[PDB]
Amino acid sequence: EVQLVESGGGLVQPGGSLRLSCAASGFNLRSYYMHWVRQAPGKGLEWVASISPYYSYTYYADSVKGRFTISADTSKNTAYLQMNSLRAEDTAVYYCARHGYGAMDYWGQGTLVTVFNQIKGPSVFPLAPSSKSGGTAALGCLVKDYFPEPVTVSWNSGALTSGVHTFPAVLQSSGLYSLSSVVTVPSSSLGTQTYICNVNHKPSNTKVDKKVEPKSC
Amino acid sequence: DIQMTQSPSSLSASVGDRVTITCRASQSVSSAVAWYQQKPGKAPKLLIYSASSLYSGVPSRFSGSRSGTDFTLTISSLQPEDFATYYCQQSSYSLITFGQGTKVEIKRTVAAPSVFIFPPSDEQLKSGTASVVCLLNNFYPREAKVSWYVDNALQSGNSQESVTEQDSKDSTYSLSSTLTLSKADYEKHKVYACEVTQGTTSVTKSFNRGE
Amino acid sequence: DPKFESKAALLAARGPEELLCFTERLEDLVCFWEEAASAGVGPGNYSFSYQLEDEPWKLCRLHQAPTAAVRFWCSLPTADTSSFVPLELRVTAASGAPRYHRVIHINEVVLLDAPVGLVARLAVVLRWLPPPETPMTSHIRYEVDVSVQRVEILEGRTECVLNLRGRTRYTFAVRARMAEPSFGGFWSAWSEPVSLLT
Ligand SMILES: *[C@@H]1O[C@H](CO)[C@@H](O)[C@H](O)[C@H]1NC(C)=O
Ligand SMILES: [Cl-]
Ligand SMILES: [Cl-]
Ligand SMILES: [Cl-]
Ligand SMILES: [Cl-]
Ligand SMILES: [Cl-]
Ligand SMILES: [N+]
Ligand code: NA
Ligand code: NA
Ligand code: NA
Ligand code: NA
Repeated sequence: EVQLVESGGGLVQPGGSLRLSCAASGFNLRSYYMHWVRQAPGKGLEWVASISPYYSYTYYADSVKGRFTISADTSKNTAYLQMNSLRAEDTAVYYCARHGYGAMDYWGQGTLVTVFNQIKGPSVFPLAPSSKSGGTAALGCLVKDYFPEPVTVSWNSGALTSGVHTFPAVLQSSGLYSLSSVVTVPSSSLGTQTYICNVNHKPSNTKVDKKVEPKSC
Repeated sequence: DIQMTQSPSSLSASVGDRVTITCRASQSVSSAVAWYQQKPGKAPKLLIYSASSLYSGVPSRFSGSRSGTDFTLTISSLQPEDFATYYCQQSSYSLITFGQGTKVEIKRTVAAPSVFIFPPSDEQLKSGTASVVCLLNNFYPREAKVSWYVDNALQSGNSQESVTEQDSKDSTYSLSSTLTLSKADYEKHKVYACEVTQGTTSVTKSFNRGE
Repeated sequence: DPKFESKAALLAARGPEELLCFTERLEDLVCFWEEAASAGVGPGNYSFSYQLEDEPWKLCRLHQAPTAAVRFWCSLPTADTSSFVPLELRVTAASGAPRYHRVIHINEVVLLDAPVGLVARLAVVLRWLPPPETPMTSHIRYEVDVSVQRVEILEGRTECVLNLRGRTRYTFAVRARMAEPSFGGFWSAWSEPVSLLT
């Protein structure tokens, strides 16, 4: 019966603004403490803000004080997170959660806020197998220098999935992301079977399809 | 500002093991401590509140305990669905804080990686940078020392690693190590080597630029 | 009630916390605190709110009265005084700044009436009755005082066999408290004493 449904997350620049919504059902939102908690990619949970029942007292993490505003609209049974003065540390999945049993019993599904000042599509380079090799060859695609996250990678349009490893992206010293996607295949198929990595970077509306061939020597 | 120090940051265990996770508060939080379970792609799930009460629907193998500022989550007999990340939380102050989390990973037998080394492609060299990639495929445990040698000179500061989560079939890890050089530096040396060490074994895969 | 006031005075003398709560019969709860008298500060400058389990948070009307300072208190609706559940309490200033924050278990803050009907006789056997109108007497533990010498009594036991001196007047008194582990709380007042010339 109790449900929290979030919305509003998206790509935003610094000097832009965002408003996150958290629509509740199955309970009167004005009667509860409501919390916002965020989780940066690959990291733990960090509490962001709270609003108190009936009086709407607001409490904020130090790092968001003066830039984010939590509020609530009783008519729509919804809580909000208004976000201004955004920064790279603000990129995270933001959850809203209800207070119960001295803790957070019910949680929304999360909505992603991605902060960027530049958008750059990836360069894609082959990680070529050695045709001359054992019976198993590794090959892949290096997906370099894009921003922001994410990039998705499939092989042969999703027909090849067994043996694929697409690594988590790393933040390079340049400030741009980079990842590789690799797959292991039979050495004997290298002369006959085509291997194409399908790289999608929706922030830049860029799609790259790269056939990875054994290196001619 | 209350700190919730969770120990260990990760551990590996088997089905049926007894698992203990610890959370220490930097100051008194009374008993206002909760524990959450989180799985990839999902919201956290409340497991225990007031340090030791089980939330509804949580099976009885999960228990919590408090001694002073010391809080423990215990799973008496780990079950396959219990591998996840666990977080403690104090809500005794208005500034709510969380532990850094403890990932509970699947233990399995040791497994040596298949090691592959990739030179930079010719296309990338045109950009003025060279990325050399070393792949460690399907190994266990996660810890491995990956070192780069260029003409037998140990590299430092110019490589980055990425590692996958445990494979859902064989519980292994795969790892990439990427060495970044300028083109000018890449072209002035010959022998490129990735050396992988686990316990008492080292494996080095190399190539000679050209050839 | 002169009873609540005397029991509150007893608790206020000990603390240790500023925000103090006690139940009398596990179907009730009063929470109070004391502070210095401020000319512009009445109950309107504070909000008392609480949540039981995962129910909607509730507000409690604050009362105030002078003391030997000023005491604020709230009397919880009986419907919200269930045992063995987290009752989370908060006192918040009008600015929103938190003042007090406590989770309590009603079963752990019991302050009983004093034992009654103390009697002693030469075998010195000491007998008494539990506080009147009090359920779960089998869980009440006691302590007797000799006059300075304190003797602990196991729960449910209402008799003490007591070494002494001949030709001596001994004054005895007993007090009661709910016994661990399922219940807890604070010592009652001492009983009415009795004297025996040994
Ligand atoms: C208490 O509230 C009244 C309003 O009812 C206000 O005039 C007064 O200044 C407040 N006292 C303090 C100490 O803030
Ligand atoms: Cl490209
Ligand atoms: Cl081909
Ligand atoms: Cl997997
Ligand atoms: Cl308590
Ligand atoms: Cl009583
Ligand atoms: N407080
Ligand atoms: Na919404
Ligand atoms: Na091929
Ligand atoms: Na190994
Ligand atoms: Na893996």
